[PDB]
Amino acid sequence: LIVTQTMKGLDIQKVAGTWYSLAMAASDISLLDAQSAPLRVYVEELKPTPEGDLEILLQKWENDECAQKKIIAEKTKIPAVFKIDALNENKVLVLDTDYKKYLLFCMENSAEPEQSLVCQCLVRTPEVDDEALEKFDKALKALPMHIRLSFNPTQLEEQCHI
Ligand SMILES: CCCCCCCCCCCC
Repeated sequence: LIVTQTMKGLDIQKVAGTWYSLAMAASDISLLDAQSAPLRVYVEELKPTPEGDLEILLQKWENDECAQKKIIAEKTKIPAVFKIDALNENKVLVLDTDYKKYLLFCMENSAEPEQSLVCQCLVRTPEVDDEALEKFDKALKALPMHIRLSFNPTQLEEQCHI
């Protein structure tokens, strides 16, 4: 109940493949602040299952290394919303995608909204896609975002973005 965009007609099987987290933004600086921040996740691959869940492979700096992660987000009745499993009732919404060049997703908590929201602009290749960043930046003005990170091709090709 804070992300007012959601993609109609999502073919979740088609968003499979490798992805780059070109940009990311959050509702609070603490979430994207340092390399070991909570929602500073770098996405590598998206893996839908035949039943319809979504397996995410990502990287995240943690105990001071760059560690791979495996996260699986489960199907709901709304084709563009998935539930990741943790202590908290946390939700993934696919905002938009042409399957071939970009995907915009946000990641909010059930809990308290301005305390939750993180969004990313995924692109298929290590290239700065301006119109991808246009749609990401325009889906995001209707949100209360306070920190915006953005990465360049050289960082897009290195573990944890340098
Ligand atoms: C540590 C919990 C955050 C991981 C969430 C990753 C969400 C990426 C899914 C992209 C949706 C198509």
